[PDB]
Amino acid sequence: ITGRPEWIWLALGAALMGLGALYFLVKGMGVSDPDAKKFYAITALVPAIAFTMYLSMLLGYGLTMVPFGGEQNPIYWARYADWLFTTPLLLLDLALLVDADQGTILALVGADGIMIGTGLVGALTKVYSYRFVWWAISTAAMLYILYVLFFGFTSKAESMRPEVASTFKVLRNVTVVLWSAYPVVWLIGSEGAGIVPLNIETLLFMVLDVSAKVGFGLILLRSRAIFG
Ligand SMILES: *C/C=C(C)/C=C/C=C(C)/C=C/C1=C(C)CCCC1(C)C
Ligand SMILES: CCCCCCCC/C=C\CCCCCCCC(=O)O
Ligand SMILES: CCCCCCCCCCCCCCCCCCCC
Ligand SMILES: CCCCCC
Ligand SMILES: CCCCCC
Ligand SMILES: CCCCCC
Ligand SMILES: [Ar]
Ligand SMILES: [Ar]
Ligand SMILES: [Ar]
Ligand SMILES: [Ar]
Ligand SMILES: [Ar]
Ligand SMILES: [Ar]
Ligand SMILES: [Ar]
Ligand SMILES: [Ar]
Ligand SMILES: [Ar]
Ligand SMILES: [Ar]
Ligand SMILES: [Ar]
Ligand SMILES: [Ar]
Ligand SMILES: [Ar]
Ligand SMILES: [Ar]
Ligand SMILES: [Ar]
Ligand SMILES: [Ar]
Ligand SMILES: [Ar]
Ligand SMILES: [Ar]
Ligand SMILES: [Ar]
Ligand SMILES: [Ar]
Ligand SMILES: [Ar]
Ligand SMILES: [Ar]
Ligand SMILES: [Ar]
Ligand SMILES: [Ar]
Ligand SMILES: [Ar]
Ligand SMILES: [Ar]
Ligand SMILES: [Ar]
Ligand SMILES: [Ar]
Ligand SMILES: [Ar]
Ligand SMILES: [Ar]
Ligand SMILES: [Ar]
Ligand SMILES: [Ar]
Ligand SMILES: [Ar]
Ligand SMILES: [Ar]
Ligand SMILES: [Ar]
Ligand SMILES: [Ar]
Ligand SMILES: [Ar]
Ligand SMILES: [Ar]
Ligand SMILES: [Ar]
Ligand SMILES: [Ar]
Ligand SMILES: [Ar]
Ligand SMILES: [Ar]
Ligand SMILES: [Ar]
Repeated sequence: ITGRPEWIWLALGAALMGLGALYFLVKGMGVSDPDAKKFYAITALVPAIAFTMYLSMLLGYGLTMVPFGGEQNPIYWARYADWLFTTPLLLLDLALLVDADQGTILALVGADGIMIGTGLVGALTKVYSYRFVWWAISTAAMLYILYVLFFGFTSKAESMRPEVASTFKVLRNVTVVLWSAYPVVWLIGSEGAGIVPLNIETLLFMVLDVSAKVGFGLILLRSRAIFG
């Protein structure tokens, strides 16, 4: 396990997620506003879940072998378990910031479930070509989410106080850039066409994940917009 080349990036991912979760909780000790406390709770829980799943993978859990394209391919399914919980919590941060209605929230959570679930089905698919049909459906669900965030949530944010619009657009921009990278990493890595080896795929997802959880969280929790 400790010899597998990806182990170094799983270990670092665990350390950075754990520290980010602790940082957000320590920062939240100085906060009593009820609205602000909801953002601190969501935003600390996200890297705490990722910490748990990075540690699981480092310790040899969350791994399966899938046959396709000639070979036995190691697939870390625990990555998809992390993202199944953490992606909707990050969307919930944005929904709470713009005061989205319950139906919009439901719709985003369902699309996010489609995105991550069809991702995992593709990752486990034993016929090389059908893997990419699942990837395309996953990617269309991502594009739907980003359309709702970029156009719908921006319109809602612009009807609110300027501090909300200002913070929402920065987070919106970060989300579009970072989320859009994931399907590309999947295509090039050991789960897709195998252009780069698993250790590089793991490093790329680790950087995206720390950016999309700790980076995103630092932007949100430093803002005045979270105070009611
Ligand atoms: C904390 C981690 C975050 C923000 C992770 C985001 C993950 C995605 C946007 C993943 C999307 C994928 C596709 C659109 C297609 C292929 C499979 C996925 C799941 C990697
Ligand atoms: C600039 C980033 C936009 C990201 C969100 C959209 C993701 C892709 C999904 C569907 C394409 C939508 C086309 C919208 C055209 C622009 C319309 C406008 O600016 O008013
Ligand atoms: C041969 C490989 C050389 C390894 C270089 C060492 C790199 C270690 C750190 C990589 C960066 C990991 C974290 C990046 C997150 C970026 C955004 C953080 C938001 C606060
Ligand atoms: C293919 C999904 C994009 C979203 C357009 C509303
Ligand atoms: C993405 C880095 C966070 C900085 C917040 C101003
Ligand atoms: C105003 C904060 C900018 C952060 C972008 C990474
Ligand atoms: Ar380590
Ligand atoms: Ar490490
Ligand atoms: Ar580490
Ligand atoms: Ar803490
Ligand atoms: Ar906690
Ligand atoms: Ar929470
Ligand atoms: Ar957790
Ligand atoms: Ar977890
Ligand atoms: Ar786990
Ligand atoms: Ar575990
Ligand atoms: Ar696991
Ligand atoms: Ar999943
Ligand atoms: Ar899963
Ligand atoms: Ar799990
Ligand atoms: Ar999880
Ligand atoms: Ar969870
Ligand atoms: Ar998000
Ligand atoms: Ar949401
Ligand atoms: Ar909205
Ligand atoms: Ar929606
Ligand atoms: Ar819904
Ligand atoms: Ar949606
Ligand atoms: Ar749902
Ligand atoms: Ar969807
Ligand atoms: Ar979900
Ligand atoms: Ar494809
Ligand atoms: Ar996929
Ligand atoms: Ar977005
Ligand atoms: Ar950005
Ligand atoms: Ar970004
Ligand atoms: Ar990126
Ligand atoms: Ar970036
Ligand atoms: Ar994309
Ligand atoms: Ar892209
Ligand atoms: Ar893509
Ligand atoms: Ar993945
Ligand atoms: Ar590729
Ligand atoms: Ar990976
Ligand atoms: Ar990256
Ligand atoms: Ar990287
Ligand atoms: Ar990044
Ligand atoms: Ar960020
Ligand atoms: Ar913070």
